Amino acid sequence: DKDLLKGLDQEQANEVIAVLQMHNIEANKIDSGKLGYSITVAEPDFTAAVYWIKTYQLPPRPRVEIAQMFPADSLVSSPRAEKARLYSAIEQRLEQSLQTMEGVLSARVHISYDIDAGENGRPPKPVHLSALAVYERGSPLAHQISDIKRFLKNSFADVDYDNISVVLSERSDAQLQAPGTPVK
Amino acid sequence: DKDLLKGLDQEQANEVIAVLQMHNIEANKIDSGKLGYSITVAEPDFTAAVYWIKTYQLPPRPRVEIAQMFPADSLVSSPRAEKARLYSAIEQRLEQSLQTMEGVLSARVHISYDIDAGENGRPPKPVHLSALAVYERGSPLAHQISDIKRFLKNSFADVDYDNISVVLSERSDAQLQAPGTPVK
Amino acid sequence: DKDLLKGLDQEQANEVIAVLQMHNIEANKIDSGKLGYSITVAEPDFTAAVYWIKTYQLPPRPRVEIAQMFPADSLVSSPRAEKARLYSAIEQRLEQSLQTMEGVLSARVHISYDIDAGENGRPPKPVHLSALAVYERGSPLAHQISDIKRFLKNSFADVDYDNISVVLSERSDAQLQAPGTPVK
Amino acid sequence: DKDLLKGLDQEQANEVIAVLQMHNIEANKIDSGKLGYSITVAEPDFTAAVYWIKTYQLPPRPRVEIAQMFPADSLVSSPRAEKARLYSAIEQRLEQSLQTMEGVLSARVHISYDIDAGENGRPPKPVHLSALAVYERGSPLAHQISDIKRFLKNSFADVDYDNISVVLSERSDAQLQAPGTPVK
Amino acid sequence: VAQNALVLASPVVLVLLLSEVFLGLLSRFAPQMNAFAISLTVKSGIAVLIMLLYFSPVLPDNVLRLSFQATGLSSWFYERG
Amino acid sequence: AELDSLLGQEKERFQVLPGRDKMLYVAAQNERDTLWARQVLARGDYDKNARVINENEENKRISIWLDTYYPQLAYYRIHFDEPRKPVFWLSRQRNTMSKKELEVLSQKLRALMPYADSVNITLMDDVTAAGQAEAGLKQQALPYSRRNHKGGVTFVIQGALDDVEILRARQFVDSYYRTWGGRYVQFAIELKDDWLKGRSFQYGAEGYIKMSPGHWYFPSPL
Amino acid sequence: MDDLVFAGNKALYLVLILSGWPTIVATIIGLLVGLFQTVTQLQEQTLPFGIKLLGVCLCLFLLSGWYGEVLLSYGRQVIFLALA
Repeated sequence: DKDLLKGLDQEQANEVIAVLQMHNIEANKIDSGKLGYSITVAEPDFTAAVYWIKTYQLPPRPRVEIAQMFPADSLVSSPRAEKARLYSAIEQRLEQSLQTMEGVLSARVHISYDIDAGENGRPPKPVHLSALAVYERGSPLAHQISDIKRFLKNSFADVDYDNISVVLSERSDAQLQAPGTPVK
Repeated sequence: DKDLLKGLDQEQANEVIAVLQMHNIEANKIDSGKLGYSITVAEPDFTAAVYWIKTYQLPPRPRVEIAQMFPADSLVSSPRAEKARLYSAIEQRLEQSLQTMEGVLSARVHISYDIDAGENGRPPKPVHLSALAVYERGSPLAHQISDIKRFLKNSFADVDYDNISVVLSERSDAQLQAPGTPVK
Repeated sequence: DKDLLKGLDQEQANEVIAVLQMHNIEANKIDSGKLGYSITVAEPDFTAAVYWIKTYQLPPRPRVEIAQMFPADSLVSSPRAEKARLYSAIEQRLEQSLQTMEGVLSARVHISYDIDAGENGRPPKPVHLSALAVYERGSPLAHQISDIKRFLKNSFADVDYDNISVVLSERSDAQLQAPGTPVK
Repeated sequence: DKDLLKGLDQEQANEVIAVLQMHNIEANKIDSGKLGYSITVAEPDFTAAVYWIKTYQLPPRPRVEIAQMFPADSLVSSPRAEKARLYSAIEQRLEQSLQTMEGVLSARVHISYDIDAGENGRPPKPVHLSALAVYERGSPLAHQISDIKRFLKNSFADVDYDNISVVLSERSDAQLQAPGTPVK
Repeated sequence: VAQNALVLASPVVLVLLLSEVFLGLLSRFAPQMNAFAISLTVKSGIAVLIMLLYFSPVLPDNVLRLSFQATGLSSWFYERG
Repeated sequence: AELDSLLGQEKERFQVLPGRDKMLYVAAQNERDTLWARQVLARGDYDKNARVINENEENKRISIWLDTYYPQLAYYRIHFDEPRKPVFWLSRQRNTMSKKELEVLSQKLRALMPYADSVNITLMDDVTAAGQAEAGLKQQALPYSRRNHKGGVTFVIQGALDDVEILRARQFVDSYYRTWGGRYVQFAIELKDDWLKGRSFQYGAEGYIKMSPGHWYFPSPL
Repeated sequence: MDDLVFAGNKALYLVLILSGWPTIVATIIGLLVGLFQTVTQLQEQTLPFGIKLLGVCLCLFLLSGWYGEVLLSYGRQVIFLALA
């Protein structure tokens, strides 16, 4: 009956359904053509559904990348604007290459940006890395912590094993069953 | 049938209802299409609703980023506005990567900005980090403070373990029941 | 039906009713379309309502930021005019991040403006901070003054614990009952 | 027939059906001409399909190359923007030349990029490699490490065996039976 | 140094040159203007004004960037015995 | 209808226990499934009284009663593996309650939980609680330091640990905590910057002397 | 560092305004006489210099009591930056 979000995109709409089914409320996705999607719920679940909107920050923002704020369309391009677009394509490709490993569902990698070392006589600093991962359950996740450190080590110039910090976890309990319709 | 806010939009209207529902009053959200949403309440609940607007300062302003004050569409860009455009995009990227840990619903991270050292003979200063987090309740949140400092250290050039401060808290109790209509 | 204000805004109208309802008088909000809102009271409560207009300096003028005097669309900006736009954007972002703590209803953060340290060959001075907050009634507000100071401690280069001042106070008593219409 | 996704192209749709069939559910790939493809599932399968969409981060993003950030249609190209387009074409050739070995099904190769040598007089550093692979199962994959590091060694100027890291794994178990339609 | 000369003198020579042919199209629209004489009076104010916009944030950092540093001393010399 | 059909498809994750005060208790197992069943009673499709109980939150609920009516009591943990006959692990070497005094406690603990039939009181040793804590902290080979005093022990793990020494530690603390609870023994995981993970010596005239465990640490340049 | 570009900017500011009023009077009478040369058929080349000469020097005559003052203020205040 009552609406709570409208005008969403495709990937913003699919996130709202997947959160509410975890909390035992059933919603409906209706397409509206060029005005994006819209999401409706029933009558008694409306008070609780807004509470989960505020905590989970729906609708989700589009994910931000570092190459968005330094566009290549500018006819001038400083060297601080070239290393930042060079780092930002390496830190998405190593994460996307990490998804082809054994048992990884998601990952996110961050690289240290160094731009002001070449302008003066100062030597360049060492480079640091960090990574997250969520593993499928049933895995001995104490023995899978040394292959990500070995693969990420000599993918760069010269790192140590203290500069690499990987912290990973097992996946959550699966949500598979239907919520159930509130009858009155 | 007494309005208190009209001309709103999509993200503000779903936050005012979730705050007022905490304080036991019902509400009806009336959309107006091009003019945005509108919110009406009942007549006995109007004297209390005006009081809860002034404390929570509704409607909420849109959230400000540092890269909004230095747009890339200018014809020229100072070097101070280029390191500020680099640092203000990583500050949003760490927020979307911290929400994929186990139990964190929301978080906010801050980085220390440096301006004067890049131009003069003075060496660059140390880097300081500070993070906030809201955890899912039922978690032993005294042991959750060590993976984040382990994650936050070597995501940068040169930080130490005592320049990072984590302050975290479990989320509040859930609100699932309806406010109730005032009978007279 | 004597009117006392007209041509008001939407944000201007919910604050005046919050003031008058504290002093046991009831006002009516009238929409006039493009000309703004208007507020009328009864006849015997007109002498008292004029007294409360002078005290609260009503209606409230909108809040001012330092980056409103220095717009981003200026065709030439001195380096004196970029760090003033930079510190004013950090304290607008720091204020929204403090509002996501446990118990905070409102907050305001000020930064010390030391921008003339670059004129001479001297190293720059320290940076000083001062914050205000209004907490929910029932909280042990003595233990929550060392947490906001710890979170604010390493958001800059190097501050001390005696350059920060936190002045906080519990909120006022709630006003929930209706004022009551007079009879003649 | 609850609709899950619409507007995908050819290569995005074949990955969605290959993931859902691992979890005992089937889909229908309906063509729509110019509007790409669309994927619909039944109603009891709708709750489960939205769980595996968020976890596997479907739909997949298109894979990124470093040569996309530096286009060859610019007027002038810096030497920094030439070794990035040179190093990006060898590593696309190195993983297609790895598929003509025996046993291998997929591969991903990463090169360490030189950044500071374009503007400085410092001699360049040693180049580090890292590779991933998927082997057809049953193979003695212990004796298979000595051929790829030997092949990868003298494809550059001067590397050593402690700077090459190969982390490989056998493919997952085969899926050969149909899911089965859910009758209810 | 020449390719560092042309790109540093890049933005001010394009506006002065485009203004002249824009003035030249008005001399084709009004024949006895003698826009060559008018070109000398107006260009010295224009050629200095556009470079004031990027004088502050752009010139003095290229000065420190272009200072030759000691690390490049290996590439210009070698001893012979 | 009935409540055990108003839940999900599988009748395997919940358990409906009948109460003595004409209520119907629902026994979940974790926090995520608690809001799945609390949403049902909140939307109001049930004409009778019902409550959703939980192992994590009713072990903390009847400790608020315990530190008002029974101060200076030595106890560890309440286990709800069989929710009609719970087991109360009481301490032997720190209590003075007699046999007649434990029986008033078995009835006064019965009155707070109306669904149960009888509470079984058993006695654990205070020295087998620290033997399992020392052997598990030594099986993972972690540098630590024990500080014995009267009425509780504490284990402190400092130093610049790597990413491996945190995952085996964080998987171990919550599995000892599920058995005993954080009333007697408390862990003190903390990250500071010294490659000497916890230990500290002073050097003079004969060799090295092991200093006392203190709060101050030398920060490491290396 | 910040004062050097700041001294340079007002130095670059002063040359824009002091050549401002002589050049704009030498502009508009170079165009208003040219449009007169179109509506009245006049093909002499050395016309506009005679109007342009007395037009700027009167503006210099009327503003020579103004020109020296902004220079004496700027030159005096830069030496205070030089020593202290």
